[PDB]
Amino acid sequence: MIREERLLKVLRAPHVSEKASTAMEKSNTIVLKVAKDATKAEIKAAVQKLFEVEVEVVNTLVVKGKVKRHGQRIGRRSDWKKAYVTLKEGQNLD
Amino acid sequence: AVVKCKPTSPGRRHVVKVVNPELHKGKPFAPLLEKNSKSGGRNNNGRITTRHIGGGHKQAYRIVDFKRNKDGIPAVVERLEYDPNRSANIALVLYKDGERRYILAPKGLKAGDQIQSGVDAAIKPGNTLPMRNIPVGSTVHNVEMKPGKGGQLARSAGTYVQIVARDGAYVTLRLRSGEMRKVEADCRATLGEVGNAEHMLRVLGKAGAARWRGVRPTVRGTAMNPVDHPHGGGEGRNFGKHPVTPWGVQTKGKKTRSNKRTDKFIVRRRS
Amino acid sequence: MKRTFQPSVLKRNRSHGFRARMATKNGRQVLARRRAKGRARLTVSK
RNA sequence: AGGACCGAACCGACUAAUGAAAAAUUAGCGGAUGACUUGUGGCUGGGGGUGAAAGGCCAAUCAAACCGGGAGAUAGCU
RNA sequence: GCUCGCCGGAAGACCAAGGGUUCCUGUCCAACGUUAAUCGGGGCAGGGUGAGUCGACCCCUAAGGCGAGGCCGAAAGGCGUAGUCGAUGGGAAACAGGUUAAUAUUCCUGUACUUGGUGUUACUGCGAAGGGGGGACGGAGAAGGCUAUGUUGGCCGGGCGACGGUUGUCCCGGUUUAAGCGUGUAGGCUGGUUUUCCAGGCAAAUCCGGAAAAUCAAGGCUGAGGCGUGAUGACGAGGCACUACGGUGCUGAAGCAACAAAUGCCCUGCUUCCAGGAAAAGCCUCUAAGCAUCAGGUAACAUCAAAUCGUACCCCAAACCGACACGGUGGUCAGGUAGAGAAUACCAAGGCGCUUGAGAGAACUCGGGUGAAGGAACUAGGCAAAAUGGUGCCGUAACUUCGGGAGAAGGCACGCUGAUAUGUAGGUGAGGUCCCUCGCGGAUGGAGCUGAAAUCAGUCGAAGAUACCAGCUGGCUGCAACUGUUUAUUAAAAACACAGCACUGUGCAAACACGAAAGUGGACGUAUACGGUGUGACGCCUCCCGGUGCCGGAAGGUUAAUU
Repeated sequence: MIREERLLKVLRAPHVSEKASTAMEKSNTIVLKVAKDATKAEIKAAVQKLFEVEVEVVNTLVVKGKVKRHGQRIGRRSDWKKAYVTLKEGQNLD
Repeated sequence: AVVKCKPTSPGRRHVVKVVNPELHKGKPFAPLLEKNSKSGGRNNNGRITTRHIGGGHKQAYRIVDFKRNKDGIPAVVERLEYDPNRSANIALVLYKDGERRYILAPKGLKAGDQIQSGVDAAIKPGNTLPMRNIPVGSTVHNVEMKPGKGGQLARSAGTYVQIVARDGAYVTLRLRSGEMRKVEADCRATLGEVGNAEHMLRVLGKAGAARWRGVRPTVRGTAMNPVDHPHGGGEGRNFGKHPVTPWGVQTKGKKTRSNKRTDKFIVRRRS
Repeated sequence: MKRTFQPSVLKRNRSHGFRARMATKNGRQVLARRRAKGRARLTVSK
């Protein structure tokens, strides 16, 4: 049982990319940016409540931040957690 | 028996094996085993405290019974076994009550021989009893110095002690060194000589053998530079000084016993 | 030719890392000194 | 069987000629089941360690490591 | 794109360590790249790392670390008990195919497995900080059984030749398929089952150990591979539709047999040797306190569960350690022909041509090739080159510690073809036939397959161990017995070490060593042991105690604090 408030905080965004699109189309799997602390179960819960859609399974991974250079000064982008969430057969997501 | 090995290579030429067939060809009694890791002759500070120790073969520790307290229960000798931890051979015995122990194998002992500890026990080889009960003139081994402690004198492959006298609460032992020593007469002792008496006839026959026995090589002080040893330095081979340890103390002759607490027990020093 | 530095992360950490430094008084002192100096990377710790 | 033999890997470094290289090259050379070799981790600390002993080795530094301090040592010398 | 060349026990493929975006795409060429650069590991932007079963975490411990109390220490702190950490070791579980520009045992497809809860019905002794078993272990050697893998034939598809021949004993390609589940084999280990008692296993034990007694000779454990299923599937040479020339979608034959065969597996086995070969948990089992008709245990079945972190890419290197796009770096994989071979040569798969080129064809330098006659005259020195170089057989001195010396030396044979023998000796081994406690069984049988070595006869060349590969040999002699070790980076030796020898200390709270100490090493050793010193295999051997040391003595002389 995850708290409503917690759930709302978990899910950061949808991730747009070719791969993501492919996943959505073929495998019925949505690619989300989620909180770095968000566990799989929590993510699933969030998905179910907040998008109103049955979840088969969630795979997560941590994306490491790229090191960049703004002019002369070096600086690193933040790490962030990506989640492939596979929706059950016949579940169409808006 | 001793066996001079045929010189099919140098390093085998001068080898003499001591091959006893009556030893157990097999894995030892595992309950009585325990771990025994190597020091490298280095103490808790991590410094080398005794030179020339290092390496050699992994060895288990056989838990030998030197206290020898199963009084009245007769044991029977199951087998003789190789112990890597000592010059003697050990013997796995089986008490009538079902317990097993390792003991130093004495001279005549073999599989099937019955042995017994206690005041009542028969004065025969391998039997153990207090030195007040043991007849004067007898050869004993595995001799306790303090009653109850465990055998400390005469444990090595072909050693034994003579009980020369029993004067009241003490008995006088003629130790293998030639030292005559008073010992409390209630101290325990095992009848006969300890076993593996042709141990001294073995000759390693190569450098490697020594190494296998965990003995690193020994450099001569005279081969060193003066900063290292008192004997060091000299152009060519010089040695114009009285022999001494690496720490400058005389080596040829200078006595080093300082124990004034046990001077009373020493009847006569060895010669 | 086998050069002197042959990196190993665990070894580095155990040797020089924060916790090691903390463990002893001299280590602590070193840390303090570093802090005083204004070091950004107080220890080898990543 | 063997600190046995011939010989690749592997470990070494006797001869030779020759910066890519703050010790290498190519051609040969020694050991190659052992007192062998190697990975990972551990321990020994500076008049201290370790040393099959050459004053060798202890982070390209060693008849006393490196870093900071006494310290602007002292310099009848340049 | 087509040729050419190089690596191929790597200059290929996959990891660890280390790095940390170098990966992929688009875009830009100032700088960086030893030249140019449209290219890049460079700049900028975007994308990319998907796990119950791989690894970490986790449970367990080794060396070692920390260490409540504690012992010790001016202070700081040292050592260490209980404990708790610490992998490089032990501990549950996944395979095949398909897919991305870039991930995959992680996605998808198929087919699996694991150990937890929870609930069940069925049963009914459960229970640990304790007991026992197990885990649990060395070197070498030898086979035998296997597979990986390869070769040939069969089969299936395609081919009929740019130049003489090529419808055949011809040519090219393919002929692949897992874990799991079932079977429990080659083979290895052990005698089982029941009963009774017992000073043992810190207490108890129905467990282990020990005694008896009965009865049956098969009982159990282990075990590669094969076979079956998994699989009416998947993959499949290439054909066929579309084409953003990148590829996408459909489709799909055969898919067998024999022989050879590992250094891999059975094997943590067996045999043997002495130098005598981790630990703890998981796992099995036994009970105690306990609880007692409850919990807990095992039984299947249902359901839920398996979080977290790593996953790109380089990894013998242009990405790690070397200031560089410059030598070092642990593991795994190991095709063909020749060969003893992981050597060597040429090749496969795959990967590269080393980020300045173009000419010229002087001296001189480097790295190679050949050389008349002579053959060490060179030189400090045959330094360097040259030479020797294989298998089999014959043959082989002094001296010797009887092992050696010895590959001593020195010689002969060596290709191809045919025959012996349309392929032998051997190896393997199908049908058939017989037996049978029935199976992965035993006999007999020899088809097919594979296949040396030799002899005889012929034959070609200047030359048959034809290339690469691959000892130079002998004689006298110093030193060190020997194998070893050593000055990282001018010294590898006659130096150090060595087995052996001798002296000497040391009676165990050992001498000695590291420690203001506690303590630790010596050693869980005990004089056949340990320390120190010298000598240095083996053989034959090996006067002086005045000096300096050490050992013993203590009559006298001298002699401190103290008084």
